[PDB]
Amino acid sequence: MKLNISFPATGCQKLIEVDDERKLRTFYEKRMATEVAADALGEEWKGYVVRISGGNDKQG
Amino acid sequence: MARGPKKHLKRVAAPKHWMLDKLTSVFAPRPSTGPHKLRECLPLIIFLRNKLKYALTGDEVKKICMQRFIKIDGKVRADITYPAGFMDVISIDKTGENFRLIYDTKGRFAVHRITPEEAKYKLCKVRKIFVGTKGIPHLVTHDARTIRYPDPLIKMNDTIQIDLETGKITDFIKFDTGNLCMVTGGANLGRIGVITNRERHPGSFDVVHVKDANGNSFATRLSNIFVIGKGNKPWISLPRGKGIRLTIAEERDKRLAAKQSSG
Amino acid sequence: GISRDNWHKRRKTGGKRKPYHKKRKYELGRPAANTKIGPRRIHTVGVRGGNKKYRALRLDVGNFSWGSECCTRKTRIIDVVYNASNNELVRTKTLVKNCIVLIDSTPYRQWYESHYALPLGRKKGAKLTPEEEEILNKKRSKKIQKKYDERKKNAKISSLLEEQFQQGKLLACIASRPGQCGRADGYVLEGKELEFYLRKIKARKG
RNA sequence: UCGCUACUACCGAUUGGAUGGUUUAGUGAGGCCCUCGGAUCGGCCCGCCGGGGUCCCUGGCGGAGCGCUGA
RNA sequence: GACGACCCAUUCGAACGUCUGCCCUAUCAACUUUCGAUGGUAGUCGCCGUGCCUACCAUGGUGACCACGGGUGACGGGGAAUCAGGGUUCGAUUCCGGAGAGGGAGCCUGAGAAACGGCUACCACAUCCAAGGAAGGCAGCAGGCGCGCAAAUUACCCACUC
RNA sequence: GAAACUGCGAAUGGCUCAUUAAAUCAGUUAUGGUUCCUUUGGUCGCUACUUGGAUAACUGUGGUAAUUC
Ligand SMILES: [Mg+2]
Ligand SMILES: [Mg+2]
Ligand SMILES: [Mg+2]
Ligand SMILES: [Mg+2]
Ligand SMILES: [Mg+2]
Ligand SMILES: [Mg+2]
Ligand SMILES: [Mg+2]
Ligand SMILES: [Mg+2]
Ligand SMILES: [Mg+2]
Ligand SMILES: [Mg+2]
Ligand SMILES: [Mg+2]
Ligand SMILES: [Mg+2]
Ligand SMILES: [Mg+2]
Ligand SMILES: [Mg+2]
Ligand SMILES: [Mg+2]
Ligand SMILES: [Mg+2]
Ligand SMILES: [Mg+2]
Ligand SMILES: [Mg+2]
Ligand SMILES: [Mg+2]
Ligand SMILES: [Mg+2]
Ligand SMILES: [Mg+2]
Ligand SMILES: [Mg+2]
Ligand SMILES: [Mg+2]
Ligand SMILES: [Mg+2]
Ligand SMILES: [Mg+2]
Ligand SMILES: [Mg+2]
Ligand SMILES: [Mg+2]
Ligand SMILES: [Mg+2]
Ligand SMILES: [Mg+2]
Ligand SMILES: [Mg+2]
Ligand SMILES: [Mg+2]
Ligand SMILES: [Mg+2]
Ligand SMILES: [Mg+2]
Ligand SMILES: [Mg+2]
Ligand SMILES: [Mg+2]
Ligand SMILES: [Mg+2]
Ligand SMILES: [Mg+2]
Ligand SMILES: [Mg+2]
Ligand SMILES: [Mg+2]
Ligand SMILES: [Mg+2]
Ligand SMILES: [Mg+2]
Ligand SMILES: [Mg+2]
Ligand SMILES: [Mg+2]
Ligand SMILES: [Mg+2]
Ligand SMILES: [Mg+2]
Ligand SMILES: [Mg+2]
Ligand SMILES: [Mg+2]
Ligand SMILES: [Mg+2]
Ligand SMILES: [Mg+2]
Repeated sequence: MKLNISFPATGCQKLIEVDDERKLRTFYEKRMATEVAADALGEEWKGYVVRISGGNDKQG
Repeated sequence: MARGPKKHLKRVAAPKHWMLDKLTSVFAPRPSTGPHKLRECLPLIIFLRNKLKYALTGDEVKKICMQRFIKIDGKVRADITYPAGFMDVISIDKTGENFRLIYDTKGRFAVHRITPEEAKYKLCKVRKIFVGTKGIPHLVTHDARTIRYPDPLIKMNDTIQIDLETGKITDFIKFDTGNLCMVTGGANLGRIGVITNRERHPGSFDVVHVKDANGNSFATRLSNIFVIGKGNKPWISLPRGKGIRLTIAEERDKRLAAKQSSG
Repeated sequence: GISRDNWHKRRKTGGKRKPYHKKRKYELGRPAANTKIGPRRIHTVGVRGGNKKYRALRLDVGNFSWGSECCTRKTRIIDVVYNASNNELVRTKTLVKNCIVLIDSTPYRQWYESHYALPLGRKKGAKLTPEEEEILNKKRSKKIQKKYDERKKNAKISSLLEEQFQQGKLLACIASRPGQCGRADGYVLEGKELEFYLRKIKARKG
């Protein structure tokens, strides 16, 4: 699964793609409107916390 | 289906006194909702192209009416299917002519030009009387008008002469035995004569008699009498031949003698 | 839905009729309100031609009137005792028209006292002394007989009524469909209706 | 009467076949009503900053009960 | 002047109700009822009258003047063909009334719908697929298959009536 | 002045005759037992020099083979 990251501050976004499910466990078994740290996303996100805002399914 | 109100009117089913042809096309103008009943009205479109010949097709009526030329009781009507009716006074300023809708004696409307010092008042027939809130007495005429504070002697079936810039009734004729009357329903349509009688069958359609200027008498229903004069003296002007309803054996003779086959 | 059509049921002769059309909307049914007692819960429904219509569930207060004295006061509703059509509405305390209820009767006491300067159903003379006697006896001398003798020869509350205030609960009859006006109003029992319903309650239950 | 050839309907082992409608008993999708439920989103109550005035009122950032209240 | 708005009237209606009026059948003579059938009292519900529906009570209502059941290649009427006088047969069909959008059912929105050129579900059909899913209703106008003795072009245009 | 929010209309019109025999329908009457968009006429007096937050079109990133998603 890919991600659609957004930054409401300056108004920009980027569709990133990951495959190592290791960096995906931060989301699994969670709901919408919850917040979570992106520390497991990579070295570039350290003090980064982001809110899950929904998405699409397989089949859309 | 019918689940709501209809809005078209078929040419055959239209009223007869509109004197419409048969082979133009399937529909007829279908007068819009107004103060006059659907069978008793005459839409403005039928008055300008079938009678006065001013226009030729529906669009010409629409672009005559849009320029704000036509006035129905002082006000300026822009709806071409507006339901004009008995005692309404069309005024065409740009020409300087006026008309009064009155039944001709064959039982249909006809053009009847009136003097502009007359087209300032119209008659109405009283339909209801009631005391509103706080004790104010009201009035309802045949064309839906509501007059507040009328004189406390005007009652049902009477006639009242109003003005077109104020309402505010001026004179009133009282329904009783001896006054003039014009008849506005059924077989005797457009006849005139003194009332001369009224029988009263309680709970059903009281009957009224009349008597022409030639002895001819003809009953009617009371809900079809319309007083237009104090007695033998009609207030409003009258069409030629004055509701006398001559028989066909007389209509033939006048046609032959006048030999009205040309001009 | 549910419907109030005539055509679903058979004619004088006992013969069936075959269905004439699908159920129309103007034959509409909708379910019962079943007003209980409790804190207010009024819903609304849209009926033919706009025209809000307030359905009432869980009512508590009623604008009851006292015909002889021309009084009428918003009063708490205590209970239902007798239902003249079906009895299992008093077992479940549903509050419909021409029910029979017990109300609180306090504001009528207050009005009667303050108007006639007299006591209604009391127990003793100890509780009336610390307060509320400052209202029964006054500064007044002019007024205090100039009008309060006009209030004498008239304070003759009936025995059947007077016996009720000693408990503070009055028998009343609903005169409004709660399920269509949201309100539960009515009047308080007088005269011979009182004897009727006293007999009926004592007869059936208990 | 018996015998020939054509045609028409009848009874009938099969307890014929199909089709459609009735109907007791049992299950019963979906909407409406009611009694609950409460994902989630707000506002007012405590700091720092900017405006007024004598610490309060506004606007914003953050956090403590998130207390209460609304949908 | 345009717009909006409470209530009253008026208009276009709509809804319910009164009297009289129907083709064939006795190889249909008794029917109707706690699964409301006729009536009374009080309510529920509904836009209002009403067994319309619930609770208690009474035992009623219809029939040889044809009830009730069955059949109709039965949608009703204005009308059509023939016709000395009387009649017989026809009326799917351009005007008026009713009913229905494959069959049954439920509802949203609205002044107005139990609406299908609206939505939801079952029944019967049928289309697309990456087999996860999605989509449908010509008894509107043309057109096609089928059915049958039996019925026209997948044209043009809002100029006329509205 | 495209688009888009808002209002209105889409319940008329057209097509067919399966159902349906006191039903539908016709003439006759009644709503004093009801509702009524619209039109027509009445009715309009027990921070104010003007309040609140939040959406579409538009910009930008998207998912499914597929749809007026
Ligand atoms: Mg139609
Ligand atoms: Mg329909
Ligand atoms: Mg019109
Ligand atoms: Mg309304
Ligand atoms: Mg043989
Ligand atoms: Mg044989
Ligand atoms: Mg046989
Ligand atoms: Mg069988
Ligand atoms: Mg079965
Ligand atoms: Mg069941
Ligand atoms: Mg369910
Ligand atoms: Mg259910
Ligand atoms: Mg609740
Ligand atoms: Mg709650
Ligand atoms: Mg009864
Ligand atoms: Mg009743
Ligand atoms: Mg019997
Ligand atoms: Mg008998
Ligand atoms: Mg029968
Ligand atoms: Mg026939
Ligand atoms: Mg048939
Ligand atoms: Mg003949
Ligand atoms: Mg016909
Ligand atoms: Mg046929
Ligand atoms: Mg045809
Ligand atoms: Mg028709
Ligand atoms: Mg009719
Ligand atoms: Mg078909
Ligand atoms: Mg609407
Ligand atoms: Mg439908
Ligand atoms: Mg349609
Ligand atoms: Mg659809
Ligand atoms: Mg579907
Ligand atoms: Mg279609
Ligand atoms: Mg076709
Ligand atoms: Mg062939
Ligand atoms: Mg042929
Ligand atoms: Mg063929
Ligand atoms: Mg045109
Ligand atoms: Mg729009
Ligand atoms: Mg609309
Ligand atoms: Mg049917
Ligand atoms: Mg029958
Ligand atoms: Mg039958
Ligand atoms: Mg009848
Ligand atoms: Mg009729
Ligand atoms: Mg009738
Ligand atoms: Mg409009
Ligand atoms: Mg107005």
